[PDB]
Amino acid sequence: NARNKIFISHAAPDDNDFTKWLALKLIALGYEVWCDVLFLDKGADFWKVIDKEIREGAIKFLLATSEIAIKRDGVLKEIAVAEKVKKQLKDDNFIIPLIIDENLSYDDLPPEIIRLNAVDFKKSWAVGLQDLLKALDDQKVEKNSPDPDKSNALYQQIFLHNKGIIEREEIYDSNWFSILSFPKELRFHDYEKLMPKGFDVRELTYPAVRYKNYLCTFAWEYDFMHQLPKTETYNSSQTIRIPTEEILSGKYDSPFIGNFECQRLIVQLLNKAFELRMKEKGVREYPMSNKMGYWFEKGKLEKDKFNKVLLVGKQKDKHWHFGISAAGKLYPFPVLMISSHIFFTKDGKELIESKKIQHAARRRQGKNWWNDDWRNKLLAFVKYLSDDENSFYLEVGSEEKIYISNEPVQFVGKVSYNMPEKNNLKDEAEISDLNDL
Amino acid sequence: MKELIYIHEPNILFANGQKCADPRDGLALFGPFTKIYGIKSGVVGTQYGLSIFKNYINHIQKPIYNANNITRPMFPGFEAVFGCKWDADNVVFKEVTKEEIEKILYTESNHKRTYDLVSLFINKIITANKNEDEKVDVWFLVIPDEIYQYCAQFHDQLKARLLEHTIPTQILRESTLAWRDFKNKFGAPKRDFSKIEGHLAWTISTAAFYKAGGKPWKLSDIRSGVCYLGLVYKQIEKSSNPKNACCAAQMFLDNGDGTVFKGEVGPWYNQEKHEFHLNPKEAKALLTQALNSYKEQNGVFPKEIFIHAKTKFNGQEWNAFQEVTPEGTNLVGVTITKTKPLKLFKSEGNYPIMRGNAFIVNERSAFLWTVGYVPKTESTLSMEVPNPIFIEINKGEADIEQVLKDVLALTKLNYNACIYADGVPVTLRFADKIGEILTASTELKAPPLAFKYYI
Repeated sequence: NARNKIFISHAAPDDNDFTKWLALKLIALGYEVWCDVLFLDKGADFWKVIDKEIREGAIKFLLATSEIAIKRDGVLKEIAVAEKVKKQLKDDNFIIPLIIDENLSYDDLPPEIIRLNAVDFKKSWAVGLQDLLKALDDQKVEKNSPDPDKSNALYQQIFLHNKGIIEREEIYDSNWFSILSFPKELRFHDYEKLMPKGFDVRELTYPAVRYKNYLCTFAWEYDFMHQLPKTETYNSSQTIRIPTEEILSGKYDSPFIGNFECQRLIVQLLNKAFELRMKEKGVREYPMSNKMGYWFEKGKLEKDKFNKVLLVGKQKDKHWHFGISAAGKLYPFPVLMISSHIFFTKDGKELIESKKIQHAARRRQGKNWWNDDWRNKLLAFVKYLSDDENSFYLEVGSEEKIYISNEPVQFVGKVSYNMPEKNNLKDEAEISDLNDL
Repeated sequence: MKELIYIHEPNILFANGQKCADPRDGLALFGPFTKIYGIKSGVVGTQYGLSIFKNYINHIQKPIYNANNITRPMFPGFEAVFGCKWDADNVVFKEVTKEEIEKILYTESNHKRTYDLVSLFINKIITANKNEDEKVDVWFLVIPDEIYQYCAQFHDQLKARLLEHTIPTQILRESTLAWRDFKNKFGAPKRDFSKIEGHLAWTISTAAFYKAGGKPWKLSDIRSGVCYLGLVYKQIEKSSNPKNACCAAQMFLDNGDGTVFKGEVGPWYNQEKHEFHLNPKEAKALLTQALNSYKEQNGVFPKEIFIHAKTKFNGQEWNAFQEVTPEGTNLVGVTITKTKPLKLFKSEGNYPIMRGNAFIVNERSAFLWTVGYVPKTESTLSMEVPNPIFIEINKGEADIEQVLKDVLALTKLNYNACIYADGVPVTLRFADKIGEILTASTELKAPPLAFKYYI
């Protein structure tokens, strides 16, 4: 009821930013302030409070003056009430227009406030502040000790009411796909003495890696006999066997080979197995520098869709295909880690040679796609990679296979955010494009 | 299930002890942590460029709104935000005549074009600095966007040849200040800053306020006596020994201003590992420089020192660094990578995972989402799925949660660009830039300078 809360009337959204700034600035000085922005629960009685306030608690009536806000009937309604009180208060300088519009013409001001003294913030907010502050002090307005603590409290509580985090569990999908089982034994073979010099281990049907004087694989002793006939004379006793579970647990260290060395070798075998399986799976290949990507041709899938998810489409005069690449990782958990790329083709079959065009189109198409697009496209591809309901397999041996689940490893968090009311993602993409330019 | 943890966003401190998480909001509401009396300007460009600068400076004195004022807050005004007048009246002007620029561009080799251009701007700034008593706080190089387009970059060589003389410098393009005046063949601006017009000013303003001796913000609740050092390596391309590589130390306290310590150009780059590794001698030299600078600034040796690196650490350089570390000083080696491919997708919504989420792999390694979705700005720092950075405690004993909190904390520090936050911590954010600055001129022996002379 005391006139200590300086009343600031303005257009709810048009003068919102200016008011919110001026309100908190004034508060920091210790000036008590009343405006609609400092308020959260405003319904259909707030005007009654606005009244009880303009008439009972207002040592001043500073009003943002703008063409848009001077056209608003509510603004004129507040003006009329403030005049009525100004006459009762005999303050005259009670109502203090704060002209904030460059193109505002003074004649458009209402005849009620056409002759009053107005602090100008059109030239600048800071310069208008000093003049506003000077007028307030000359009006001997009462102010408490400066408190930016109160302004900070008002800011976070009101300005960030529904812009924070919520303690709500969120389950996330990943690109890590769990590996359900491994072949029981990892076998090293002394094929060298029976292997032609200069032979390539990558050419081997099944995954096999050269290490020291040994060939490492999960395969049986007699599977490369087709490629290496001399292995028909190989002796099984020369083969060195390690239980793979002890390899995953890291409980096997031997003078023959270290745990880390054998784990890297298992990773290499896994990658080669995935490349071979993908070669078998009918997808096309994009030879990346470090890994190999796999993408669908146009018309290979049903309507270029799997699981009702578009994996092949058109961008301008280019055909984008969602491709994946895979790597292995034994720690922290045995997982195949699929990566997602977009590969472009002139017609859907011939990849565009220029890496620069590939990169530009990839960046643009990735800008277009949001969280769902990426997640659903990656899931669809692996769901298509499936050989049964729950997994697919990589052929490491004639009797030995590696089973990878087609559902990615999921991560649970204890915090989440609330979805925005307005989706401005396209504008954000355009703005980020300008940031690049 | 594979549980995650949330690292709460760290607040930054502003004027009057006010802690807020958004630099734009904090600067607009309370003002910078330390305020300067004013920003004396020096412009280094053509008359057209000078008019562009003056008009922009006069125009950012008046409120500039953003099309989206939730993702990017509007700029209240230079005087309204900072509290000092960046007037265009008190501005020294070095007028590069068009003839000088075109005559230099005539050169066939850009190496020379940039050098000759950088040389001209250096001379114009120095003569003005030394010969007169004009205490110009910041020298603004309003170079035509063309100069940047043609000129190995202008930024790095200019920053190095000013590093010689230790004077602050900010570079701007005519397009950046006056984008409306530059249009394509269709009557539209080459770059439409219409919806970010309020963002751009923010950036520029904060940059200027940093280079004129002001501290926009500083971290709020950092523990006492903690020093963050980020090694910066970059191989000299022209060196006969392909192992010759520059080194550098990036001392960051809670304040976030930063100090750069140059090191000796030596055979650090290992080609077969692709990892840079320095001998015990230079390790001891660099960490002695950092410790001595910290002691002379703060009066005591750090109680903890974290040497953030983009690669791994050997035993010898760590035992070297360890030899020059006082007992009380806990030397921690943290490797931060942005390569490991782990992507978390959200089950519902076109919006990605929140920033601050983290996967703790083990007691000494963890994934941290420094890129993500910010509820406050209702936007994302990257239009692509967030790629988490892998933080590993390579050497020394620490706590991984504290390391992740510190990494997020360091990321907030970014005066160069006003944004809720950045993806890389400041210790490694400008690692490549500072490296390029250093290899631009390695002969000059810089004393330990600050980022005000690097970024």
